[PDB]
Amino acid sequence: SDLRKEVENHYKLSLPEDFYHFWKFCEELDPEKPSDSLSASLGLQLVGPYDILAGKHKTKGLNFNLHWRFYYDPPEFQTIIIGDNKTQYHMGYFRDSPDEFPVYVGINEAKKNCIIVPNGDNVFAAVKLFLTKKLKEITDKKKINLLKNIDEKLTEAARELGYSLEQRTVKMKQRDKKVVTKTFHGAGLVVPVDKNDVGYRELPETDADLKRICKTIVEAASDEERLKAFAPIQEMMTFVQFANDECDYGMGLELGMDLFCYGSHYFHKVAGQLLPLAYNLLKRNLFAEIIEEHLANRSQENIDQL
Amino acid sequence: GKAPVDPECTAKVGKAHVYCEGNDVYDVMLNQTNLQFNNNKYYLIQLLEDDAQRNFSVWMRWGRVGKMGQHSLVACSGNLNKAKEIFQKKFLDKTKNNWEDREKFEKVPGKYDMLQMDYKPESQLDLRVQELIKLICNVQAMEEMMMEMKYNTKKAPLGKLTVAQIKAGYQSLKKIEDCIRAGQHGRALMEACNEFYTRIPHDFGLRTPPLIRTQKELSEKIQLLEALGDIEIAIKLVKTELQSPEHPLDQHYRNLHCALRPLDHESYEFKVISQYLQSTHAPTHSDYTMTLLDLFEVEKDGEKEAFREDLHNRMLLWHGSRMSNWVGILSHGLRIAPPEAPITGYMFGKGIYFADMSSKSANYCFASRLKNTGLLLLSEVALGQCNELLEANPKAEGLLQGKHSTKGLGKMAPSSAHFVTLNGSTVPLGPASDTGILNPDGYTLNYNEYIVYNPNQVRMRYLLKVQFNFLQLW
Amino acid sequence: APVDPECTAKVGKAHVYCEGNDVYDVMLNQTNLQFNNNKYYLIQLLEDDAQRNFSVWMRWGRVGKMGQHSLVACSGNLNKAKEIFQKKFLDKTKNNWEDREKFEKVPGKYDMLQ
DNA sequence: CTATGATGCC
DNA sequence: GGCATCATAG
DNA sequence: GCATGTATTG
DNA sequence: CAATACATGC
Repeated sequence: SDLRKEVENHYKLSLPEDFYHFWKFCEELDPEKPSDSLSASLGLQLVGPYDILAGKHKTKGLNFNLHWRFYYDPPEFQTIIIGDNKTQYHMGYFRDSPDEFPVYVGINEAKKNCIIVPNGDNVFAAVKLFLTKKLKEITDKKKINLLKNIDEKLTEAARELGYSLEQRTVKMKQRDKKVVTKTFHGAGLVVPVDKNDVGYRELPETDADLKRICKTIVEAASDEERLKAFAPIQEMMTFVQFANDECDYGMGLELGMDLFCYGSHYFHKVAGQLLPLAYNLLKRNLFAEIIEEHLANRSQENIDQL
Repeated sequence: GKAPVDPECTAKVGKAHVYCEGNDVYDVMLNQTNLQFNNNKYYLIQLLEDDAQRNFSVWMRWGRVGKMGQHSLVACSGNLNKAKEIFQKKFLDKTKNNWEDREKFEKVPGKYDMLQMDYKPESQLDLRVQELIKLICNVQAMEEMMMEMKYNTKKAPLGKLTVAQIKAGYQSLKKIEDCIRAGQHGRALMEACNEFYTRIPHDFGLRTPPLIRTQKELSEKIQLLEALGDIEIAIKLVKTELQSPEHPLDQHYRNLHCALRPLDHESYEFKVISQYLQSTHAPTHSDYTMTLLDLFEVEKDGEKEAFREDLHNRMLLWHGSRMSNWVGILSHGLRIAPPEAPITGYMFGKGIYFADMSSKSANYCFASRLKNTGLLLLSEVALGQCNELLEANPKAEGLLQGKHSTKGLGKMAPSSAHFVTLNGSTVPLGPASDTGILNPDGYTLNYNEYIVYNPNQVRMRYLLKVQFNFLQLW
Repeated sequence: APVDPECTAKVGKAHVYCEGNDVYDVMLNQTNLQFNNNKYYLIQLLEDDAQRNFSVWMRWGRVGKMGQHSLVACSGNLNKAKEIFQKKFLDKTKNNWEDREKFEKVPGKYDMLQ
């Protein structure tokens, strides 16, 4: 516990206990380099707060909101494991608010798409799912025994700690009932909703039509053509103002997120006007900080120890 | 009124006219929808006789509303009798109603329903009012906005509507409100939704038309219908006039029937209004600024006698709207929502809505980067005793019991300590500050707003010409 | 390969365009007793005398009966008319118009009248 | 949807 | 006979 | 990224 | 049939 508080003080976020227990698990597997204990076997790397666990942050300006923050990792998303650097495959805890625990572990390929795929509710589940999926992907049999042994250790540790190993747990299916919309990232929004349905309202445009709007705007051949084409974004932003004035904050939360998912620099400012404010209105100030810093410095290489 | 021919009939748009006989104009649009079986289709029919040569034709065109479709042109070489017969027969087949007595129309289930359509210069005026009128009286811009109301935002794909068609739409929204009020999502709700989507043409692409299930969609539909009515009144008002005007806008100005006088920038009134504009820019609407370019004095006939001067608590409050519809207000003043409109769309009831924070009302102007000119109107409103509301309750109007207006208690708002006076009316200067109203049970309204019910309690006083200045975009 | 008299909206006042092999007038038939398909489709390009002002006629239905028809006007340019004609022929037959000579009846697509 | 055609109804 | 619920075909 | 097989509606 | 769109593999 004595090495936990410095970790969580650095991130301004609380980390669940499975994170630290998995640290101890990997330490027992390989005391010399626990973070990379699965790197020789799986090609995966423990990073982020594990970097603090490894003491590798002691080489040093250190901005942890960007540490391994991939191009499409939403502020809700805290990268914890890296895989293929060609596709920027990675796994991370997903937190809807800075005061809550992660709801599950998601995976994304930042060079492939913006979709975050649920991968269990804890890192044991995430690594087991990746391991099992690769076991069939691996075109060999001799080089599998090591994976069987490490997987055996994974299963026994999860059983001893009382963790379910399902890809989708009970708590995730409960959150999904609280999930109000997928918002191009597929992970769902959690916003306050009172007994009069106050707190959220849907966008004036469908998701497919929103993606079409983004395509037609980003592909405009001149800035004058964009300004003429910009009319639907301006309209949607005015209605977003209307909604926030009536406490339906999540709408302004969602629209910016879609632009965050779209990825074009032409939308960096407008999202910076929508997403931070929405987080401020939602009292998620840390996410406003994260989105400000990421939009100002959204890079394709993000290991702060380089 | 003026009877236009469908332009899509290129072979006959310039050589032919729609047929008319007194009341009966042989032109008709039918709509059908059934979300149970996911039908959403239109059918237009028009009898056209050529202008030059004596030859009649029936034009039919059909498809999904919004998406242009299959058409047919049947020529008759002047066989007007046969052509009229065919017209009436098809009208009956598709509607189960006879065409000639179109007056008594009765839609039947599983058949198309009808709808109703609209088918020596000494220009003496101040130059500033001239610019204002030309800005608001620009017919081109009204046409362009109407075309945008069909091909930009598909709210009225096929065309326009009549006042009475809108009223029937409101009737259907009332039936929807009644249905939804009991939370029953079975068959009657689906039929009521069918009636709504029949009366007001929508385009859903292919995705089954969804059920209207919550209050938010009700209110959005209500605002759409309101915008339809606004466009209708704007085109009615912009009717051009002859008789030696030498500046037709002067007759348009008479149609405003509202004195609008230019104010000097150095006058106390102009400076104070600028102070009020600037001091009350909410901090959470920071994507743009606003500059006061010019300010006009308002004198609307008949309002003076109506003002509730006896009532206390008189303040100057904002009212924003798009550049184009202002022509209607200056001619007719602000109106309460229509009687037939569903009450449950307005979380605190019907009436006239005002803010005291410039940017909150200003959000209703929809100004743009390309089109940077918007207007905000200031009106003196005698609120009298306000009824205090913490949480949404659409039934606020019954709770008045002697009060004259409702106040929705927002988190951020000016405090009366900073209030000043203008011509004996209270001017609520900002900045906004915390008001110590909070809710230990539910949400908290972001900002106050004040609503009045008697139309006689509003007196428009100045019209503000405002440059909305947007900023960097990436 | 006569101009259809049944096209009352166009008979009398124009001459169908062709070019040797490439005859932009044709009637296609498809019979298929398994599915009780028996349908025809005529296509005809017509030129104005005064100006280069063309029209594409399509007519289709169950054999013998006029069924339905469509007039797509191409006063703009005859090349547009060739585009519509040839593209539609490919869509409807899976055979190109330039290669129409080597026709191979694929199932469920039109063949022409020899 | 055109559009004929069909049975079955009145 | 005549019209219409209905087919299905295109 | 390209064209289109297919299902769906007028 | 038109006609539009949505999954459809190389």
